[PDB]
Amino acid sequence: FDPNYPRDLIGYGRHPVQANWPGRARVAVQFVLNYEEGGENCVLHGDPASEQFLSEIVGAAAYPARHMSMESIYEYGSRAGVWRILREFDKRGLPLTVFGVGMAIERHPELARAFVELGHEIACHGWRWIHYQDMTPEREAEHMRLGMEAIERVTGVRPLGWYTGRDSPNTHRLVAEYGGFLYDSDHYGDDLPFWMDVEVSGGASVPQLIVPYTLDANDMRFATPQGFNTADHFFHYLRDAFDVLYEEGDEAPKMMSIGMHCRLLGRPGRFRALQRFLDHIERHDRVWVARRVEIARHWREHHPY
Amino acid sequence: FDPNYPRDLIGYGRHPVQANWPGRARVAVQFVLNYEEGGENCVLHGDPASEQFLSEIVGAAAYPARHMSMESIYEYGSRAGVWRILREFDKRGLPLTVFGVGMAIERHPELARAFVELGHEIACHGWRWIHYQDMTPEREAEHMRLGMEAIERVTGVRPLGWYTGRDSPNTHRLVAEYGGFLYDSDHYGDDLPFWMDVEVSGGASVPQLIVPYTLDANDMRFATPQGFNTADHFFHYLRDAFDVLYEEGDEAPKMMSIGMHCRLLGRPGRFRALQRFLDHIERHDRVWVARRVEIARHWREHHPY
Amino acid sequence: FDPNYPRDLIGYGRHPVQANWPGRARVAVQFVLNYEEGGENCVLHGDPASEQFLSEIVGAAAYPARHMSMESIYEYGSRAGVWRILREFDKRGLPLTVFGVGMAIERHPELARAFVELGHEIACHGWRWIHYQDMTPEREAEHMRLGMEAIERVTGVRPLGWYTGRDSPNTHRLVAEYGGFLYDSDHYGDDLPFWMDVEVSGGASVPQLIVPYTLDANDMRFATPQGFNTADHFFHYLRDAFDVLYEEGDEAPKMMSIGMHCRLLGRPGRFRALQRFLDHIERHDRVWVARRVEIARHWREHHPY
Amino acid sequence: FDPNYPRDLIGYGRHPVQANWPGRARVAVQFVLNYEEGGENCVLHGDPASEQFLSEIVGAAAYPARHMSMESIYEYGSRAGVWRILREFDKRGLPLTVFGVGMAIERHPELARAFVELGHEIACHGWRWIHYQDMTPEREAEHMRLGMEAIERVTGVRPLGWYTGRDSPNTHRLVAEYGGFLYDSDHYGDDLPFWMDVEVSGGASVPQLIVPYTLDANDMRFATPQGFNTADHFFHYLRDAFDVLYEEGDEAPKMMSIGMHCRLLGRPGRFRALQRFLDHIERHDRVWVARRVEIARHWREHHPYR
Repeated sequence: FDPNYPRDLIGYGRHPVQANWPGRARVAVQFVLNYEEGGENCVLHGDPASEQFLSEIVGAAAYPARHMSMESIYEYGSRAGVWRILREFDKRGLPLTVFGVGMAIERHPELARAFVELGHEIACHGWRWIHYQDMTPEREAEHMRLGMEAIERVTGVRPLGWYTGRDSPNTHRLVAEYGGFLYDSDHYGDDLPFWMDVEVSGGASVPQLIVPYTLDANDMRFATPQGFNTADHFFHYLRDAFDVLYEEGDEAPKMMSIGMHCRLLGRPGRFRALQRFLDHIERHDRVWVARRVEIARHWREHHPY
Repeated sequence: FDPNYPRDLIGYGRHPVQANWPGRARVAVQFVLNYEEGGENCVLHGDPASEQFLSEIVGAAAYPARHMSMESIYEYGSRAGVWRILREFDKRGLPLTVFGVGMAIERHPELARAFVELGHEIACHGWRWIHYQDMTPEREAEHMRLGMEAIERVTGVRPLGWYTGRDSPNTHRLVAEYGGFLYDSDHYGDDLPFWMDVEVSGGASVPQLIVPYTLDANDMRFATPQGFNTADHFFHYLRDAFDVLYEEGDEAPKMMSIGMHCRLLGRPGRFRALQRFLDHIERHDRVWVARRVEIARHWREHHPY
Repeated sequence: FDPNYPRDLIGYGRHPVQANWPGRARVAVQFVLNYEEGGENCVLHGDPASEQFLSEIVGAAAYPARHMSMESIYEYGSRAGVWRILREFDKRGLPLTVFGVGMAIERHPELARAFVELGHEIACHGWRWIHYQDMTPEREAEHMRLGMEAIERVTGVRPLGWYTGRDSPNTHRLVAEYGGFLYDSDHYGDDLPFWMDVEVSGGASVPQLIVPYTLDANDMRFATPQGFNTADHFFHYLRDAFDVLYEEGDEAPKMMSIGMHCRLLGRPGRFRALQRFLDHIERHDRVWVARRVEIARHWREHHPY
Repeated sequence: FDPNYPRDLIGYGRHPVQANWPGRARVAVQFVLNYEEGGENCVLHGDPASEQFLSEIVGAAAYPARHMSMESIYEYGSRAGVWRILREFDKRGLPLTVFGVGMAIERHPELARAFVELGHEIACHGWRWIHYQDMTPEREAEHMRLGMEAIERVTGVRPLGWYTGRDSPNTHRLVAEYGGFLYDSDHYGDDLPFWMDVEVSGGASVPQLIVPYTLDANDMRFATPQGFNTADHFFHYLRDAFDVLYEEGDEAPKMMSIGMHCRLLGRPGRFRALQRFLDHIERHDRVWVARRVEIARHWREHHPYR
């Protein structure tokens, strides 16, 4: 049936490959710090309208003007929220991967360099934090270029991972064509990395490593209609996810992503969720807390194409 | 008043019939595993646009294009979530009924045969998982035929139950005209099976056994605006539902359905809900955990038309 | 400022009147059982489209046809949910008031008679359960006549209370012009009854006794965007509201309404909320559990215009 | 990059200034009682349509007519909810700042005077409680004048604080140009006050003290789609927010705002969240429960414009 169908619904099937994580880890835990603030929709950036998504104003209108509430909500993340998250990771000696938006990174260079100073990975989260669904591949390719160049120029580091989020039908192709990415995270389809065959211009295909991310174990759900009400909701969700995976780790260890946003989890009332979750996983043996790039390198070494 | 009114508001009235479940069960528990992944709206399938319903992106837009995030969200169900659910049932030696979308069944034939190998019932959930409200009866009838043929072709099993979900005003009639269905579950109107007089072409009626399903005791509510935040919310709902029914079962035993979706309850952070509920009901005497078709056979034997 | 302004923002001000409830009650608790099922938007009733409001499908579209899922969701209330609620009150020997839709009462006359048999009050909740905001007063007045007459024909009771819910700017005047009501509950503005001056024809005002109702302490919030997720959310809300009122009762006793819908609270998973709340208030001295009409008669005797 | 960019994404950076609150407070807690009821959208007030926002009917339509449910939900706040909140603060001997809507204040003058007699601050929350995003700055400046004048005529107090809420791209400039304000709270960008350079006419900027407010530690979230289901949700969110800040207060004390609405938190079912939170903060040493004007005066004295 439908031999040419361009989606893999089967994956590993019933019995996934043995991850063989370092330290016989039962689960690999991968915290993602999104840094988008300064790169979002804003007429100041030449966008037609103000930002609507992932704010304290759930269901916000877009205006062909500056929306000040929305701007200072985003400014919280870069002014305050980010530092609160970074302090907590530093105090615990734990790494994370920053999904850095290029324009955001240029607007706050001292913070961007603090990320590198703290030893965190920076992956490229696009030049702009905007919806790419309808953008032509020529323009999207231009932004990819601007995004990587911005990050490298400011931090001295060349990202090795890509994640747009609100991507287009072309983004996987554009990542493969640009090349040099050890992983692409625009995928919610599994609990382990795997390889995708990405069709490129000409119709032929090229292997790309996918390191799947998450939209459910993600503080973005504080700003969506179905959405954690309190720190303890997000904490219990993470805790439960971790417990399920950790118990599976005797048979077939998996990975877990945790999605974080400066302007969201950085709020003091939500931040307790991170503290509680870290305390939880610290009680467990055989947990690898890894940079995303470390999981990609591990996969490429142990589970080559 | 309104003698010809074609809805039964009254049902069993204040005193329902005695279920007389096997083993003098106080309640019959019927777990449903929806399998829709591969059958949803997608331009690959010839649909106008991408899927909007029952994902991690609540309030998602439809695009006349492939929506990648939506596709990998669905792929999660077929790749990973399904197996997590099937493992739990298997470990506990419990049966369930699959509401299998024909197209999805065809796209993952090894999994479809695994359902049968594991002893689960497969019912027909339509050829496509698309809204049928506005579809003409000619077109909807063709889909029913395609759905039934697909499932039997792949699994060797002819379904005996029908459930569309987002059905049309004609769907009951189409089930009746097709024939051979021991039960139809397009109904949220009671806590016990019952007989519906279904008007067929010509305007005469034919009895159809209804086994009612559920939109509240259903993990779909993780993806709706009013919607469980954590595993514990879904667990407590099911627990409470069961508890109320179990207490009623000293006087008038009822059934309870539980709706599950691979891409939703199969996520690790939701999955704890199922484990906690199974643990809860395991502690109770006089629980019949049944395949949907076993409940319909029971009713036909003990409560004939 | 604005001498002529026709809203009373002030009410009792800082020190309300002493309620002086029977038995020196600290709080008067008034349960409402809305009975709308069979009176909702349906093309079978000559309405343009299918019901959208207060269902298991939050955000439902309206169709110019029968919406089967919506119909059976409503049928659950008349078929099953109503009897579960009536059993609980009967078992505890407690009264409630029914807010009865005339058409729904006419479609289930045996149940309507059962409400009277069990000693509950029946108040008029309109001829139809539909939005009245945009209706002309000529048309609205006709519906009021039809609702009052339906209820009286079926049950033999002449309602002494009125509640539309989704009312119009004319409804209070219509209730005043109709005459013979002891109270109107189309108001969410206080914790005590109070008297409203309603303008009728001929430049005259007439007093109307308001007994305020509730949109927060109401199971309707299970079907609204901001929405109790579990039974315990609704119980805890009721519990808390009661506790706050009860503590105020040593200085200035108030009343509390609880809103219930057969198709919502009647579901097993929600129903625990009622049981738990009833157990809670049973532990408390000096609680008057009252028919609405009994509160109105008390007010008219002890706190006349 | 983008030298001219008119947003400060950086603020204090990684080490904020030492707040040095009175009493060596670890955290300054600032309760805000919004008073909008009687000032909201209503055809009686000359608006096109009925109110849709911050009610028990979430997702309400607007009607070019009176919407009675919406009117009585709003009247609960002025008839009942307000006195319940005020009783609680009175019993505990605690102050708050009222974000008072000019029109609402004029329609309940005894209550407005009660705010003053109870020792609370009144800040100006606009003449009208409506969306100002699309309003022209001539129109918006006229409302500012009317709001300030109404408050002052009714209560005798000249507000020293401004909060619109649903503001416009011009409101900071309108506040700067009006003069006499000690602070503006139309900002959600930090855990401490700070100074903003506000552009006025003639190519001149003037400094404006911001005392940031909150949209998350706010009972408005009982009336929004992502939104506390019970009293305990709001209490636990406030508790957690306070605990986090209180733990930071050993290195760098910050402030916390708590947003309250008469028609929301004043409901018995919600009100327990306030009581439980106050009980939590009562058990903690070194908490300054402040009027918003007191925090502004503090910053001006200890952290002058830099």
